[PDB]
Amino acid sequence: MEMEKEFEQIDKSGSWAAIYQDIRHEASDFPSRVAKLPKNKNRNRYRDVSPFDHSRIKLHQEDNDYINASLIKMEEAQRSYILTQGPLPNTVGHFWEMVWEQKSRGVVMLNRVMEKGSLKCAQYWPQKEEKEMIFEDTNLKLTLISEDIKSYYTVRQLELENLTTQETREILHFHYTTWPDFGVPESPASFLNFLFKVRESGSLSPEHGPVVVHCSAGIGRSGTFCLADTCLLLMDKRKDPSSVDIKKVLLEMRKFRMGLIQTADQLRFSYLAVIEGAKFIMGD
Ligand SMILES: OC1CN(C(c2ccccc2)c2ccccc2)C1
Repeated sequence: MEMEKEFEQIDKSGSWAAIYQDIRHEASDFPSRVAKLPKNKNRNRYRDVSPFDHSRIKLHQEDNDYINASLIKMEEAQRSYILTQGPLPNTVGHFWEMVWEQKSRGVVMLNRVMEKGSLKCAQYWPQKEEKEMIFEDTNLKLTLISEDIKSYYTVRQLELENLTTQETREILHFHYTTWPDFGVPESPASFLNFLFKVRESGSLSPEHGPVVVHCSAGIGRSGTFCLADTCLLLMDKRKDPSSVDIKKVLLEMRKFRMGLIQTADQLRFSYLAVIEGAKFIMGD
């Protein structure tokens, strides 16, 4: 069923809450035993948001391999994403270790450091060229190379250096800065523009490791980003795009991380983003 028609039918009936609860009820439940070990309590931002054991990212160290991060592998779309929480003061070194070990090219950030008067994630990247950051626990150095500030997003060039081998890589930081403190954006235009900028960079492409995507918990805004990307890509892949079922794509992604899309308003916004994905694509 063509999604703009499914969309108008749900809107006219005001049944967003009922669709959303059906998804919550059918979503996968897998064990998260490593996340709940007492040694890992200070590595988790939220007690109710954990990575599944089967899909968790492992740090390449013998001490403690744990980070709150999941590999989302979309087989038909041929895309992979790592979804993670906003780093904590004690996990900033783990975060950059993961970026290094997984060979990621891009980091996508969908939150501000402070929202609603509280801290949503650590200041994990340098704000001035001449004041670099050293992570002594993981032996990495991070330098700001350049910054491009636009109305709805900022793009940064960073240099990550493995101090053990003296190898360096360029990491692109894509920071969406205008998601509102409450609710979802009124138009998906600036979000879609942002997604197209990440794609243009090469960050989502198979010649690199998976993109790292985060918000505060790494399930809501982060879920919307990967759901919209996978949906529009599948429209160019299939002989009939009308066959792309956003609810079925979301349940597939929820096999790899719990809780993706946190509200009925985010579900509606993700439908809207994929639907309004038409404009600045096929037709006009
Ligand atoms: O290269 C441009 C992307 N356009 C496709 C497209 C359509 C919807 C969403 C993503 C992409 C397309 C056009 C006409 C027939 C079937 C698909 C053509």
